[PDB]
Amino acid sequence: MDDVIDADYKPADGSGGSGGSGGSQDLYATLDVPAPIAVVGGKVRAMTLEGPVEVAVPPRTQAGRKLRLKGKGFPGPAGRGDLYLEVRIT
Repeated sequence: MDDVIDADYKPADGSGGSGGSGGSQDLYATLDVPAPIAVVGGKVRAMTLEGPVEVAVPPRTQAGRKLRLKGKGFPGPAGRGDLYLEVRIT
């Protein structure tokens, strides 16, 4: 089932590594996405423990949406965790 709509990002000068050490594979964070960038579906820079990252916003996004960046959370050698972003239209 499509719970969260499928989302992705890229580390904008962010610094990962071969993790899998645990800590918190998943991270919970809140996303400032401007109203024009929500409707068109562009990218917005989210703050994480790894640093600044540019997250692909889906075309025609509403406030109160939820994103789960699967295999894109905390570092891991065979696969990464998830990054759960709560969409807020700015």
